[PDB]
Amino acid sequence: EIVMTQSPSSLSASVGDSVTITCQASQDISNYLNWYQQKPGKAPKLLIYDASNLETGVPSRFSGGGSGTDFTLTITSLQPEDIATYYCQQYDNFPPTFGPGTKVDIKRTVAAPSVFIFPPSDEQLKSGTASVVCLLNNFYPREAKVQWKVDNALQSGNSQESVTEQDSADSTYSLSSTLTLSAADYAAHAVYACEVTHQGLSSPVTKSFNR
Amino acid sequence: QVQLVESGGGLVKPGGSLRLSCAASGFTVGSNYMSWVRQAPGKGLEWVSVIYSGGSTYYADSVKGRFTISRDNSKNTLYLQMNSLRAEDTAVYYCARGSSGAWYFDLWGRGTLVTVSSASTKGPSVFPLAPSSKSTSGGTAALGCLVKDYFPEPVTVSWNSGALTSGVHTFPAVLQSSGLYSLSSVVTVPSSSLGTQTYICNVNHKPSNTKVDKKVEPA
Repeated sequence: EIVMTQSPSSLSASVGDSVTITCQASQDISNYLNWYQQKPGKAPKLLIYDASNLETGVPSRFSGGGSGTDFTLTITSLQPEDIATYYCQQYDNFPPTFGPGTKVDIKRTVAAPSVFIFPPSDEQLKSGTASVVCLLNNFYPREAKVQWKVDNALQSGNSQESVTEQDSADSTYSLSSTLTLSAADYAAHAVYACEVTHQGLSSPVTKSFNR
Repeated sequence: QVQLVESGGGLVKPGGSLRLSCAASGFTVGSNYMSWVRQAPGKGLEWVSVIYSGGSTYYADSVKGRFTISRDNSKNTLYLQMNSLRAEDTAVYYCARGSSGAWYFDLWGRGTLVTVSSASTKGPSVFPLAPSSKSTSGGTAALGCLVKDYFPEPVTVSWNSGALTSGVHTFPAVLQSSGLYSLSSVVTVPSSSLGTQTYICNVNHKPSNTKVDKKVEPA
C-alpha cells in the first residue's frame, strides 16, 4: 500500500503571504492525487482533485501541481479563513490512502485578552461542589498563563484549562480555566481571583470576587 | 439541500457490536459510490469500506471480517454494521459520496464518534455561567454554560436553537481526574440588552441520549 507523506507538519504565515505545502507518494501515482481541507470539529472538504483541478467554488488563490511522486498545493494570498489542516490522498492503487496532514496557522498583531470570572452557580452549590471559571477572550499569540488565588494564596492541583483552535475570522484564541473545590472548602474563604499574564499586558491582570 | 448526516455512535464494550446509519438528501445512494472513512489520532484519516452503485462491496484489511456496509434504498440510508469492536476502532466515522468509482470523496457527513471502552456512560450536569459585573468589559458581557461530568465524548452545544453563533466559543473538553469530561461554552453579547434578550444553551450528549436546555439569566 502506498505511503503518503507531507511536509512541513505545520507552518505559520501572515495574511497575504503565499504558502506552498508538499506531498510525496512512495511510488508513481500519475496525477491520481486529491487535496482536502479540514478545520477542527468539521468534516474534510475536497479542494483539488487530480492534482490540479479546483473543485467548484474553491477560490482561485488555491492551486495544485505535480505528477508521479511529488505534488504541491499553493495558496497565494493567505486569508484568515484558510486556517486548517490540509490532507493529500492518492487513489492509484487499492486502498486509497491519506497523508498525515499539514497544519496552517496565521500570525497577526498582539492582542491582550479580555478577562472575566464566574462564581459557582447555586444549582451546583447545593450538590456540594463549587466550580469557579475564568475566561480569557480573543487574544494573540496563544501563550498565556492563568494563576488561581484564594484569599490571596496561590493554588495548585485543583484547576484545569483548555484553549480553543484559532479563530477563522479574527485569528485570535480564547482560554477557559476552571477551579474546582468542595462546597465545604469553598465556603471557608472570602476572595477568589484569577491572575493573567500575557505578552499583550505589561503587568498581570487580576479579576476577583468576594463570597 | 444536499448533505449526509450520520448517527449511531457512542460507547461500546470491546467485542461488542454497533450499527451506524447515514441518511442522504439531495441524491440517491442507489446510484452513487458511497464510502465510510474514519479518523483518529495516530492513524489519521483511514478508508474503511465502499459499496458501488451496482452493489459490489470492498473493505479495508483491518475491518475485513468484522464490518459490513449496506444500504436501504427505500429510506435512502446507508449503514455500517460493526461487530467484534476492538480498542483501535475508536474514531470519528464519516460517510462520504464519490463519483467515477475512482474515489474522490466529494461530499462528507458531519461524522459520528464511536468510543470503544469498558467504562460506563454518564450524562452531564449543566450549570449557568451568569453575566454579572465581573464578566462585563467595555459594553460587552460574557455568559455561558458549564457542562460537567460526562462520558464518553462528545457533547455538542447550540445557543438559542442555532440562532446565536456570533461570538460563541465552545472549548475543547478536559479530562477530570475522575476519568470524566467537562467543557464550557461561552458567548459575548451587548451589555445594554441583557434585560431584553434571552439566551439558552442547548446541550446534547447523544451517547447517553440526554438533552438539556438551560436559560442563562443575568446576576
